[PDB]
Amino acid sequence: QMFVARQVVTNSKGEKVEVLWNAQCYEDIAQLNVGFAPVLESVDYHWEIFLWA
Amino acid sequence: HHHHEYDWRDDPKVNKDIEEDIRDRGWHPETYDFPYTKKHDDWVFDVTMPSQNYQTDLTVNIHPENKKMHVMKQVMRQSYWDAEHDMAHEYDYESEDLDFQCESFKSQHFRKKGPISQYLILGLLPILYFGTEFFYNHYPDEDYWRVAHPPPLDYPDTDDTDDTETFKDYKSFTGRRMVDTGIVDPLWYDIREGKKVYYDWAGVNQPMEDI
Amino acid sequence: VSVNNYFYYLDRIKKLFTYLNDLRKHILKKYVYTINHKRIAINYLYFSMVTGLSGAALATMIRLELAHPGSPFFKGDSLRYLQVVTAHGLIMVFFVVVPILFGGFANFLIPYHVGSKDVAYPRLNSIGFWIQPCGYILLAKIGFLRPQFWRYYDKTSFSFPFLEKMKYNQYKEYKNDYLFYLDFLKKEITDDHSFFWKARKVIKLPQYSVFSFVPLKLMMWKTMINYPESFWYAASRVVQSRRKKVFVTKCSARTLTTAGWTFITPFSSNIKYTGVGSQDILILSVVFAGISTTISFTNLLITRRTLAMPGLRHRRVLMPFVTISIFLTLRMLATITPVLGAAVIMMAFDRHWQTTFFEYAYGGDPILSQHLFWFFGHPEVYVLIIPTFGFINMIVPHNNTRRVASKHHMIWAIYVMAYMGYLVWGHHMYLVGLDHRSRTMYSTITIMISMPATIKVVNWTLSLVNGALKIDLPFLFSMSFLLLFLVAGFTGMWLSHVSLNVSMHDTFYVVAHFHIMLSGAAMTGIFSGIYYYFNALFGVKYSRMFGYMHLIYYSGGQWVAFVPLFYLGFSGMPRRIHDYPVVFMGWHSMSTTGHFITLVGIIFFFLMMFDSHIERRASTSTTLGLPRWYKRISYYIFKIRYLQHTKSKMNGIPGSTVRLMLINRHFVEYEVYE
Amino acid sequence: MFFELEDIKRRHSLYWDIYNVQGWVRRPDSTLYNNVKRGVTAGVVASLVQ
Amino acid sequence: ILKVARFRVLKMRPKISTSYRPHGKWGDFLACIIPLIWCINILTNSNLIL
Amino acid sequence: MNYSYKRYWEPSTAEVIGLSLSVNTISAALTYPIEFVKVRSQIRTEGVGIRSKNLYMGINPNKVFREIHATGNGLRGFYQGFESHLIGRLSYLFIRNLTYKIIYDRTKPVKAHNDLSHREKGVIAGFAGGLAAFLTSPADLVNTRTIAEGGKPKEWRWGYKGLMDGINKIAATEGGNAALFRGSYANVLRAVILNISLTGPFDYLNEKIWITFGDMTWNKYAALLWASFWGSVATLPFDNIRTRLYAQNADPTKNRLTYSGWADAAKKLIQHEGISGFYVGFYAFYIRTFLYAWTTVFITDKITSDWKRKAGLKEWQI
Amino acid sequence: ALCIGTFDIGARLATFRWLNNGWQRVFAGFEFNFVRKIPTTMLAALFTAP
Ligand code: HEA
Ligand code: HEA
Ligand SMILES: CCCCCCCCCCCCCCCCCC(=O)OC[C@H](COP(=O)([O-])OCC[N+](C)(C)C)OC(=O)CCCCCCCCCCCCCCCCC
Ligand SMILES: CCCCCCCCCCCCCCCCCC(=O)OC[C@H](COP(=O)([O-])OCC[N+](C)(C)C)OC(=O)CCCCCCCCCCCCCCCCC
Ligand SMILES: [Cu+2]
Repeated sequence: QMFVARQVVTNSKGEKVEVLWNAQCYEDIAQLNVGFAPVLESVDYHWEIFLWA
Repeated sequence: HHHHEYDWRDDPKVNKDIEEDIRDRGWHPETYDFPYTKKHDDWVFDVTMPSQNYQTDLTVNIHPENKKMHVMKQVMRQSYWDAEHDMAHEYDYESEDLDFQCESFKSQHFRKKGPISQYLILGLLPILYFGTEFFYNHYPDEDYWRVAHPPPLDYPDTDDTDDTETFKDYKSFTGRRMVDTGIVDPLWYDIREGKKVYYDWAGVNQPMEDI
Repeated sequence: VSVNNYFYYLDRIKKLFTYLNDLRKHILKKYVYTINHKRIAINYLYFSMVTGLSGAALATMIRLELAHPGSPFFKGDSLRYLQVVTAHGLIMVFFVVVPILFGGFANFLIPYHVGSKDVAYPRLNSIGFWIQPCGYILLAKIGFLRPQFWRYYDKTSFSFPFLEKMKYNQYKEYKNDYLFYLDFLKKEITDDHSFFWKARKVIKLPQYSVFSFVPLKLMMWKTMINYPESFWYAASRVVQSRRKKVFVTKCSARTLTTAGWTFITPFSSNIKYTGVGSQDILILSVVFAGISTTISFTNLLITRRTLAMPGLRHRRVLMPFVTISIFLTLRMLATITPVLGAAVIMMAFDRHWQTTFFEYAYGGDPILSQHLFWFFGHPEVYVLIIPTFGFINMIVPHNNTRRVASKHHMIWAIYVMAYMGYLVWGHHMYLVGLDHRSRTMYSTITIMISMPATIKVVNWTLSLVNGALKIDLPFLFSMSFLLLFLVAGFTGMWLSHVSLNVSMHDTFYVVAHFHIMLSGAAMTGIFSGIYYYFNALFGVKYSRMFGYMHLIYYSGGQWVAFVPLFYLGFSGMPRRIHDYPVVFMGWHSMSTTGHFITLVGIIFFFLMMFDSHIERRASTSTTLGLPRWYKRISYYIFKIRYLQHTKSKMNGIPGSTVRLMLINRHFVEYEVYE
Repeated sequence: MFFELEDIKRRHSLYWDIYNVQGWVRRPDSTLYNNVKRGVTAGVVASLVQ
Repeated sequence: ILKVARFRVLKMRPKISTSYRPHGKWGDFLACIIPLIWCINILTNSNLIL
Repeated sequence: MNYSYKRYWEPSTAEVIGLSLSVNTISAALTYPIEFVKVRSQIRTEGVGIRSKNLYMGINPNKVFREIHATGNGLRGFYQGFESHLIGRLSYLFIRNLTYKIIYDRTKPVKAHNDLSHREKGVIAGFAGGLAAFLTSPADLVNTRTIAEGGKPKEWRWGYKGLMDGINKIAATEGGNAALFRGSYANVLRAVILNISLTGPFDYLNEKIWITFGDMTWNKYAALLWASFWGSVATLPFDNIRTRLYAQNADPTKNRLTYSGWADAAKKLIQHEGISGFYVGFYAFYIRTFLYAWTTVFITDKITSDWKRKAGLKEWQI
Repeated sequence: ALCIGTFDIGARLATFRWLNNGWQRVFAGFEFNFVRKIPTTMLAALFTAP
């Protein structure tokens, strides 16, 4: 639920850069899994969705 | 931080009186960290798809129908609140704690499920409330929900209940003819002694006594 | 060293007391004093569950009364039945659907969807939530309350003599005029500081000249001299005599009633017809509900205009359809709340000041009151219905993992529906004698509201096709909502036929129309939204079994309860009558059966919440982090992760060969062997 | 009187209502013997066929 | 109902929905012909009765 | 409501003695393995308490029953204490009913429809139960130790083969007849609480159900279920402490916990088990109470209604 | 079959009749209050379950 895919590419600068395809939600941040584990479950329930405003 | 010592009474392995929830076989919410940062699902092979390479192995055929049994993976158990710790994490110090949000994300208020018996009320809310509005309050009146009993012979007065007269109205000449017309159903009771006894086919209970 | 404290049980008790006090403080600071929009929305949802149970109980009272003719429930109390009907309508419109939708879903989703830290006025959000309960209580208990609180067998003559102070008016003459007071004391005592009750029975005892009929509980004044209660105990249920007849009068105060949720004048606006009491309660509670609605839409609309995320300030096509619908309905409520408040304030003035705003004798007109209320009226129902369109337009694309048919066109359809809502208020006033110009205008603008709704139906149908369908529980509720909305919409369009409306106004045909629209479609959409946000609302996965039971019993119950009402409306069954011709009892019984099926469905919904909180399982989104398969690479990623997840789930379940072997060789009961 | 709990039986005065034929009214044929006989007959026939 | 219930679940030939935007312009006008016919019928019958 | 009592026919002293003894013997025979399981459950958590969480709090009566049956004795292995429990139960009932009948006949109201209030009847029943429990404390002590010696180590078992055998062994080993009344105060408190926590709630719910639903037949049984629940809630801590004091061996070495009295037992239960430790075996105790009360009330109602009909009371007086 | 129709299916039917015989219907309609039979049928099923 953090990143659905990983990718390694080369930009015009010749750098081996990493691109992380994230997991998305359809217009509803409520349906978005705001988690920080490499899993698929919705373990975290944040009372304050924007913690730092 | 920190934690208390070890007590074998709290250890399911040692204390056999602790019943095991088989739906929490591989999940231990007391070890959960907030935010959740532990990986518990990765690539799994050799269940039905071998991890080796037999794509062009003419001597080997793959039969996934022979899937060997493995330990069942239960659905993830939700976190359980650590009350005191929670009551120590969201606690506020009045007039000595600055009104600000900390930089660390661990200050986020996470929802951990608690006791279940409370939701028992939520399970019975449509029942109890309805009872509260029909039984406790006796709405609309006392006699609606009680088991139905007809009044006795000529009670409370012959005006409201002229049963005796009705008896005569069914035993007089005219009344008999009326029954012959078929537009008036037969008499539904009998006056025995000073009591009124309803017939079985009437479909009503017997009148209560004047205690 | 070793510590031998004599109070170890007492140390445990001290820890328990500290825990209880800390938990009290934590609960107060987290769920009562909080400004957190999520917690306020959850509290709104639970309060709305309570109020929905109250409305369901009122509807149960109505259906028990209407089950068969002869007034089996209220036993001829037409005023009480009308009060119950009015309370059901008012708390179902203003204290179930409006609280659920606006409070719960808005306070939970506007900070999410719009992207704002809490709301513009967290104080106003808390204020609205905590002022809802008083209006709920006032509008829901008018069926239990009336100034004629005593029953027909309560002998008011036992206690009301203690009320009359005109009995002692003589002594009031000489309190400031002592001059003749002594002369006043030389009179003959007849009833001075004494009560005499006339004979209530014929007693033939010539030995006694006077018979005492003092109430049995008033004889020992000592027992009454230190009791700090009124003398009503001597009059409350002190006689065994009863009259179980429908025709007897259980009120004796024919004016003490209400005029329905649509305040009809002069019936509403005169003490001569509606006495002081429940009607005034309703009027002032509508004033309070208007104030609460003002607070709610102010707080919610200032949030989106000011606290919106930088990219969604003006692009409403990007927000979820439930949020678009909520904002449109909030604007509509902003327009109509002043009109409703003015109407009810005028009604209150007419009732208690005799301003004669709706008395035709010297200038007034009840038609003005009808115009004002229905100018508020129809936009209120359009406020109620539109958010369910958002619920279905969110749930259907989610499970179908495809874009909706035409979000721009659906938004413009609901907006033109909102526009037309302000010019069709008169289709509720066809028969009141409006001018034919106005009546034709209302009819022609009402018939064209079928144009936007069919756009919604077509867009839902085309959203259902050509996608990867992932059947969930919210999806089935969406299908139920679509089916229910198909019927109510076309029946309401039929109600715009002028001649049919003449034959169907104030009829159970109209009742079935707006109940299939509100009880069926709107509540089914609300349930679908609850299931769609079950993890966001409770944090745990919902219970499939009891959820399916609730879906089956609630959805079918609406049909079984409100199709017979269509049949009764075609048969000429007028509304707001507790007794009717006996040629309606069969379909009334069928409707009550459908209502009880709906009640069983509600029981199943509460049971599913209880079982889900028993389960305590984390919810996994069916999208697996890929809501849209915009690219075949996204499709491949989803397919790989889905196969891995299914393999992980299917562990501990024996393979196809083993299961087939067990099933084929299950039977082991044979008589003779070899 | 006999053990810890006393099943107090209380006499009550008469009550009645308008209607009598939509609540709980025990059927006359619903006796212990008759119910047992009919249920046993139906059950044994169904079980034999099953 | 047949196509959705028989060939649109994940296990029965789903579709890769690659569609960025809705591009309908006169679909509302074309679809609202049927409601227009209903309005015409209702108005005609009601007026003829009136 | 004090006018509503129905005491037109009142059984004689011989009638109450015989009926109580017979019906209570039947009830105790029917519901003894439940009390065996309950005593067994209260001993396996004598110092551990409830350590599971949420719906798993407590000890499973079916699990305890399955283990006791898997011991090998079968169903017949649940009546070892019933050999001695029946005599103690019958003696308690005899003494309690004698005292209750005497005090009631010396204080009952004159009118047949006037009965003593629930508070007065509770005082009478509490005194009777306390006296009878003090007099039957040795029998209850012998009964509990017979059940207790199954979940305890071989060194800690008393080895009582009956009631008189247990009485003699206690009077010899533990000092004398004064040692027969170990836990007598706990038994007195348990009986006092049990005798006052049933009739009150039972009549409460029975009359309220009648007011709500009239003269139906499920009213008394629903009220009995409610009364059993509340009596179990009120009595279980006292019964648990009585079991702990009964199972406490004289040798301090052979005890998981050593108690100097009812207060010490309560203190140690709160310290090690907690507040929830008093309600271990609640399901078993509540089921036993409900079944015992149902059997006794049903059989007594049948017999007394037959006797009233023979005596000639009107059908509304029965 | 004799054993199971005499003591199981027959017992189920007898308990159900003993518990649900007195719930009268409506004359010319339907038994609208069928919820009253739900706790009764649950008790009948629980009693004869084992
Ligand atoms: C949320 C509630 C809600 C909604 C959405 C509506 C929607 C509509 N309503 Fe009404 N209405 C009420 C709630 C609602 N209504 C209430 C509560 C009352 C009574 C107030 C009272 O007096 O107490 C009322 C009263 C009312 C009357 C007065 C009846 C009478 O008193 O005489 C009329 C008639 O003009 C009317 C018309 C309409 C029309 C034409 C629509 C249109 O918007 C609906 C059009 C929608 C569609 C057309 C979509 C259906 C799609 C199809 C494709 C159908 C075709 C399908 C088949 C034939 C299978 N409504
Ligand atoms: C949205 C409003 C709404 C809802 C939901 C309902 C629901 C029902 N209504 Fe009613 N009704 C009205 C609005 C509503 N009604 C109005 C405005 C009137 C006119 C008043 C007037 O005539 O003056 C009316 C009038 C009315 C009458 C008129 C009586 C008469 O005129 O003779 C009848 C009788 O058949 C009736 C029946 C029912 C029934 C059987 C239901 C059943 O559907 C009830 C089912 C119960 C629910 C739908 C509640 C859901 C339960 C929950 C607890 C939800 C809470 C949970 C969450 C979702 C979080 N209604
Ligand atoms: C103070 C704290 C709260 C206290 C709350 C106290 C009440 C608790 C809630 C009730 C508990 C269960 C009691 C069941 C007893 C049934 C006994 C009986 O035979 O009753 C006959 C009654 C009436 O049957 P009837 O239909 O034959 O009688 C109608 C009336 N006459 C006789 C005139 C025709 O049926 C019920 O009560 C059915 C109960 C079903 C289970 C639901 C319990 C609540 C019922 C509320 C009223 C009915 C609503 C129905 C739909 C409910 C949907 C949610
Ligand atoms: C609800 C029951 C419905 C029954 C429906 C069907 C009825 C018809 C068929 C009945 C078959 C079973 C009865 C057979 C009777 C004849 C055999 C017999 O009695 O043999 C002597 C039996 C033999 O028992 P045994 O166990 O020694 O068996 C000998 C074989 N060994 C030793 C190898 C196991 O003796 C007894 O049963 C003595 C005790 C008397 C009966 C006690 C009944 C207790 C009931 C449960 C109470 C609660 C327990 C706890 C529950 C959980 C906690 C709450
Ligand atoms: Cu309208």
